[PDB]
Amino acid sequence: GSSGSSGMKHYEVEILDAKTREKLCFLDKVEPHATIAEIKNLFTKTHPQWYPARQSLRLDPKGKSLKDEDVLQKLPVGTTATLYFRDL
Repeated sequence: GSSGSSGMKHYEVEILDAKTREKLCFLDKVEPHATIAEIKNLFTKTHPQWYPARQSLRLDPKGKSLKDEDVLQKLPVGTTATLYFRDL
């Protein structure tokens, strides 16, 4: 049933691969004002061994590398943002 439930209006960011486009990490608790830079930090939480200096995010698999400047609210995306990872 329902028996009461807490609703979170957080952002949904599914970090997929730029090759196999396979779900690597799902952050449904990201802030809108959070800058790309912060995004990286998160992914690190779970996997500390993986540093940001590597994790390469890109709005598209055939575009360019994203920059902190960009924001989950400034980007040409909505509540559900999609980022592509690229092995360095």
